[PDB]
Amino acid sequence: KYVDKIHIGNYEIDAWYFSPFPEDYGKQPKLWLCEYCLKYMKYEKSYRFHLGQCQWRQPPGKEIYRKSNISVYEVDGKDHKIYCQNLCLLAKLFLDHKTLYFDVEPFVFYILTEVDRQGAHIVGYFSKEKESPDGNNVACILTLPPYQRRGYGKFLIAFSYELSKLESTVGSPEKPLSDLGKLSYRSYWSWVLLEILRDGTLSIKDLSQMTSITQNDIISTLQSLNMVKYWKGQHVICVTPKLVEEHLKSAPPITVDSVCLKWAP
Ligand SMILES: [Cl-]
Ligand SMILES: [Cl-]
Ligand SMILES: [Zn+2]
Repeated sequence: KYVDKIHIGNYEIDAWYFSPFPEDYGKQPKLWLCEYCLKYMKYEKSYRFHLGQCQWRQPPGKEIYRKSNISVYEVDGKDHKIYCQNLCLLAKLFLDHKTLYFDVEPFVFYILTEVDRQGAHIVGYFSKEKESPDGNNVACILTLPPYQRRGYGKFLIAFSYELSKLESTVGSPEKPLSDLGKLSYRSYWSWVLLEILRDGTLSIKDLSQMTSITQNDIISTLQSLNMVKYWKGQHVICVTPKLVEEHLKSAPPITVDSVCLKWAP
């Protein structure tokens, strides 16, 4: 029997996929997680004990972003092998895919939290290879189910590209994306490109430099917006400023503010 339900903070969440917690953890009805340290437990009683004992009120690592009550924590999988191992076991419940939980050292994880008087509550995250051969700025990304479709996912994407901009480099997420992933990326890419086309003869490589979005990713977005033509084996941006505004006017809640970022490579 696999883990099929978890309790974390005040949420219970049914599982979507196999996650390889140790066998005897699968045995139990629920898995219980501390929402701050992400320790997993077998019973409500050991859960309750831990709750009144645990001193953590936030993720470990560095708070590299604070706007209002939104915070992002940078955790090095080398500094905190266990927390990150726990994070990955948690994420694998909802990511079909994921392939890596135990080897976490090569990764750095970014934890989105929304803060109240009690502490900083994890909402989603994205991991990132410290050194990427394939140029992926986002190894795995996810918003916890009860928080999905509210702009947190798109906030994370925005954020992963802000880091790329500060590294003066372009990146794409590692594939395959989930269907929610595809949608969110295509939506983010669209918004960013349309917003910029509103404000005169930019090349695709120019757009690529400004946004840190790869050329393939810009091209494929522009195709779906119907704003690129094919000429002699070359993708050519064909934009009518009345179809930019036209697309914008058509049908995120939370956005990355470069000022409130506290980072450097
Ligand atoms: Cl659920
Ligand atoms: Cl305990
Ligand atoms: Zn804890």
